[PDB]
This record gives sequence, C-alpha cells and structure tokens, in this order.
Amino acid sequence: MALTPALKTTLDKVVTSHKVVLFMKGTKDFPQCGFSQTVVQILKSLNAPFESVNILENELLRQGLKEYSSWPTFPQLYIDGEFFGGCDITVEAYKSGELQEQVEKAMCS
Repeated sequence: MALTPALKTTLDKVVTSHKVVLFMKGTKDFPQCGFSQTVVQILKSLNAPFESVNILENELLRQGLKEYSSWPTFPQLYIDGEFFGGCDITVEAYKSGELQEQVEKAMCS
C-alpha cells in the first residue's frame, strides 16, 4: 500500500515546505463552512498561511491522518512537525493564548 512509502513521505514534504497544515473535507481554494472555516480563519487572523489538504480525495488520507497525529475525528490542525487537535481545542487555546504561543513557536522552531 502507498501509505508508508509515499503518502506519509508526501505529508512530510508538505509539512517541511509549509509550516501550517490543515486536514478537512476541502482545499485552501475550496474550503468547508463551520469548524474548518473557523480553524482556517483563526490561523489566518493570528497572521499566518495554511495548507488545507482534502481528506476525502483518498481513503489512505481519511484513515491514515488519524494515525499520523493519534487524534480522533476531523477537522485536524497540524504545525511544524506536530498535531494541535480539533476545532474546540483550537478555539479554547486561541482564547487562552496557547494556540498563539504554539503557532509563534511553529514559526521560529
């Protein structure tokens, strides 16, 4: 199967080429409303880019991105080689200053 030799290799190339990555049911050119749009708008507004990868384009993404993090369900936020979690975690952390700190940490490494 392509998951371990090619797909995780592609995700690592995406993660190292672009420091902020989103896993959701849409792309950066065609987003989805609610949780995904909220997570995307928060990161954008903090002052940052984002690479939204569409999970529904391949069953190896839809199944494998749960194990790539260890976090259950989507949308899922990922930064500079580590996952952050879902929209509820993102919204409470942005209000608490913890996402702001960790996204700045994802920029400086």
